[PDB]
Amino acid sequence: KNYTFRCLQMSSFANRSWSRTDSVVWLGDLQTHRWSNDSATISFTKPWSQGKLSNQQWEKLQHMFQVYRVSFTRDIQELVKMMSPKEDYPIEIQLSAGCEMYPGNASESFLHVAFQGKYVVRFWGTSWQTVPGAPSWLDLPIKVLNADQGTSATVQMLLNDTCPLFVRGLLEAGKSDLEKQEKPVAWLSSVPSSAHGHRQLVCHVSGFYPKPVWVMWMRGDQEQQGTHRGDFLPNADETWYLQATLDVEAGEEAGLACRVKHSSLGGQDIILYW
Amino acid sequence: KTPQIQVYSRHPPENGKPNILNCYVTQFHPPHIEIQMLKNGKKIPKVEMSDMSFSKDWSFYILAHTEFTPTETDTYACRVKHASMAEPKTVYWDRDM
Amino acid sequence: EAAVTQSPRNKVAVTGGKVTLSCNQTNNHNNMYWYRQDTGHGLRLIHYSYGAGSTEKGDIPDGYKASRPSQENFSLILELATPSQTSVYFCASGDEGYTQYFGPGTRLLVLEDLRNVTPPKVSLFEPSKAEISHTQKATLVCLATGFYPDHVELSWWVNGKEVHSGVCTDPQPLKEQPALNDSRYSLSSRLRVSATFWQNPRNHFRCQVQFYGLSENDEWTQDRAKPVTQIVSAEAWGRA
Amino acid sequence: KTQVEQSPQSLVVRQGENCVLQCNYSVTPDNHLRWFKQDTGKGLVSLTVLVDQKDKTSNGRYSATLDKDAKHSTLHITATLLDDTATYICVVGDRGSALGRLHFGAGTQLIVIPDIQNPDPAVYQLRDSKSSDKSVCLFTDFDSQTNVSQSKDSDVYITDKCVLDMRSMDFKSNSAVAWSNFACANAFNNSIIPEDTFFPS
Ligand SMILES: CCCCCCCCCCCCCCCCCCCCCCCCCC(=O)N[C@@H](CO[C@H]1O[C@H](CO)[C@H](OCc2ccc(C(F)(F)F)cc2)[C@H](O)[C@H]1O)[C@H](O)[C@H](O)CCCCCCCCCCCCCC
Ligand SMILES: *[C@@H]1O[C@H](CO[C@@H]2O[C@@H](C)[C@@H](O)[C@@H](O)[C@@H]2O)[C@@H](O[C@@H]2O[C@H](CO)[C@@H](O[C@@H]3O[C@H](CO)[C@@H](O)[C@H](O)[C@@H]3O)[C@H](O)[C@H]2NC(C)=O)[C@H](O)[C@H]1NC(C)=O
Ligand SMILES: *[C@@H]1O[C@H](CO)[C@@H](O[C@@H]2O[C@H](CO)[C@@H](O)[C@H](O)[C@H]2NC(C)=O)[C@H](O)[C@H]1NC(C)=O
Ligand SMILES: *[C@@H]1O[C@H](CO)[C@@H](O)[C@H](O)[C@H]1NC(C)=O
Ligand code: NA
Repeated sequence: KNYTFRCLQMSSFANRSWSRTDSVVWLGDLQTHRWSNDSATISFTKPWSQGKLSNQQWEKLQHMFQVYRVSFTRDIQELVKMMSPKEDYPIEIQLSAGCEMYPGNASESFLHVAFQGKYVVRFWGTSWQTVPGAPSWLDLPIKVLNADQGTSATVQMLLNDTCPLFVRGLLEAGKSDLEKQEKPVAWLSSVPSSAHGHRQLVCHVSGFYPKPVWVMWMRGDQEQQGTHRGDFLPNADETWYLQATLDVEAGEEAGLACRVKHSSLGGQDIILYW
Repeated sequence: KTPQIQVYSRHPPENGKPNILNCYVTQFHPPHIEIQMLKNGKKIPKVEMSDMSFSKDWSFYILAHTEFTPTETDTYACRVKHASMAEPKTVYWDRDM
Repeated sequence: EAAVTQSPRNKVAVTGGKVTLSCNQTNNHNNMYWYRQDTGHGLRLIHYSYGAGSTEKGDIPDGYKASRPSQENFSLILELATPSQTSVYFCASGDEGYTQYFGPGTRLLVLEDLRNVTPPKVSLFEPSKAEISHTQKATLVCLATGFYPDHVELSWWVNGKEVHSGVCTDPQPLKEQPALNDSRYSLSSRLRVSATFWQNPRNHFRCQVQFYGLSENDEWTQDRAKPVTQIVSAEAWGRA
Repeated sequence: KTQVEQSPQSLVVRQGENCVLQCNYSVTPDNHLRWFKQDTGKGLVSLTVLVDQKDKTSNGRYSATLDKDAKHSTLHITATLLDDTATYICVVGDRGSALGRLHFGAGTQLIVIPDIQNPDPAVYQLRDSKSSDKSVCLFTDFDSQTNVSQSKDSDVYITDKCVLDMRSMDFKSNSAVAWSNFACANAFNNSIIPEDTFFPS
């Protein structure tokens, strides 16, 4: 029920001149927006990406970002000159802005900034501040960014007002797409493990949504505690892939099944016998 | 960090039937990476890449995928060139794994 | 409060020579800037610095080298001066805020040759008895003549203190020989005071011309006196 | 070509009159806009600074407005005095920090013609302190309507008209000098001078 909205930005600076900035947006585990360096405008990846904003409201908002992207590039370039020769290219900056949605009219907006893959700066209250672990040289950049009263007021409005308003629209507009149910398909296989006389049975599960799923190897009605399931790997069509592995002895795969429960199945659990 | 590669099929693998092959590259920085999907060592043209992103730990990930018909003879792989590694790493698809 | 100083305020140079415009600042401002002003254009940024050691290229950096030896000083160095660098150069400073506190300005003239450079002859003309009787006012007239180039600052001093009230100076010097190319200039200025102030014989009136020309370093091949940056003046007491 | 354009390029107004200076820009973004005042051979005196979307400012006789939507700014000058004779520059800063660059306009040359109350035209002869052989002719105390012209003889030198301001007495008067190597009666021949000009002797 608690959906998290994320606006991920990735900025690469190779030298003084060359730089590119790319962005994506996620509502839960669904991409809502894309914005390539090539493109001058933000691309919708869903039909409901505009949400409950009018066309005029979106244009004002898009232009705001269009200005930011140009200004961000130059600011960073100038901040490097300011610190130099303390820090130098190549540089990779990452932003992770967004707002978690809680039931009622409750939310928590955030704007996290990372420098060379290390979370260093955030926007908190009405100003930029560093976090524990951040170098001390960042203090001058922070001092400069906090001097810009206009940027502060704009970001405050963006986090406090715009983010929760906008996302509340998305959840309504893309309700059916968020609450969609897709059935997993399963199939079995085996490979030799590190051990000499040991097999490793694998239970594949693919094409299910949402992410929550239950997969276990079973002997009759006895849970095999050896079962080790891997990571949730994505599919192209916005569904999930998962495999569960169980280490066994060779010639001891008789009466071993893989049970799979999922919300979309609705009672009728999948069972595949070896 | 050295990039973790994982190859897997969308649908159950059966000889003859068309299918989609996925290649999920994760846990790498900087984000400048060159991903290739191979068929018997040869470069497959027209490979669809997902938009690049990152996780809570600021580590980049990307999903490459392409259509394929898995035969008994043919081998499929995913080759990754990255600054972290010296020689490009190649992970082969195993229908069993 | 946040003041900025530039030196020199006025400079004459020849093509090929070295020119060093300096800019001192005691505000502890990290950031300093260099602009130039040209009639028809706005102020354009040449170089700027974010701190001691740092120097960065502006919009029009070509022909200039910057130098930030300390927080206070920030110098603009013309290694090989050219006529195209004839301009008014402004220096500025500022902290992290957007405000840039500008200096008073620096005029630079880059001549082709220094052969025709000459300081002025200053004459002070006393007011007429006709004027005093008619208007009950006394107009002194100053006259700088036969000087080149036209980089002069004329000022009036009464009892060793500069007067601004009741002063009028010509906006642009007129040429003595308009026909000739490198013509010497002339400049007039006027100081009007009350008759009783002029009639007071304890008031010392003086017109001073600050001529800018050659320096000690500049070589001189001609036989006449070296036309260096100097002051020429004329004086007169009051009389009843 | 430039990102900041001002209008008019120049203008002439009589003392007491008002005048409006324009400033259009294409700078993006536009954090603030500042109006400077540059007297002849002087520095940059700041008049005001505007920051809001629809901002209004004042500084006694000076007042200004700004519309960021239109990217337009005006500078009103109520009751122009002689000292307002200056170049008025328009500046736009694209940030609210030291990261920003300043985009300058070419400026607007204002010329205020002074209001002479009581004219009393005359041409006096002055004498040099050092040697009394030399002299100059001082045409003075004429209203702004009178225009002085260059001499017929090139050997004779005549300056353009210029105004001074005795601030203690609140008094203004035009004046012009003439000299050669020549009498004051013959000095300002090639010039439409008033008929009631006092030539003393
Ligand atoms: C974020 C949540 C949005 C949710 C809703 C929409 C979602 C829809 C999807 C969107 C897709 C795009 C996703 C992209 C996600 C990544 C970006 C997230 C963070 C966005 C930050 C927004 C910043 C916008 C402001 C900006 O452009 N600043 C620009 C431009 O600012 C200028 O122009 C503005 C125009 O708005 C203002 O003028 C208007 C104005 C003047 C005066 C006033 C006032 F109040 F005085 F009267 C008011 C206004 C401002 O006053 C002016 O200075 C400024 O240059 C910023 O410094 C850019 C950089 C900011 C990020 C810094 C991150 C920290 C980096 C630290 C790393 C240091 C390392 C160094 C080696
Ligand atoms: C927007 O909301 C923030 C608070 O919200 C928090 O920060 C956001 C950036 C998001 O991350 C939210 O998820 C998060 O809940 C408001 O910040 C607060 O502003 C007030 C009033 O300006 C601050 O009060 C001041 O406190 C100082 C001492 O610390 C006093 O000296 C001042 O006199 C004054 O009382 C307060 O510090 C600040 N809160 C925090 C936690 O920093 C912000 O005002 C608001 N802005 C708008 C435009 O709505
Ligand atoms: C990323 O985008 C920026 C902004 O669009 C590109 O910068 C422009 O590049 C074009 C041609 O490549 C130039 O004509 C412009 O002068 C640049 N404008 C600005 C504001 O920088 C940049 O080249 C892009 N980078 C990559 C690698 O694609
Ligand atoms: C800047 O970096 C890019 C990308 O690595 C490179 O192609 C380019 O040659 C570099 N340019 C300069 C001037 O160093
Ligand atoms: Na200029």
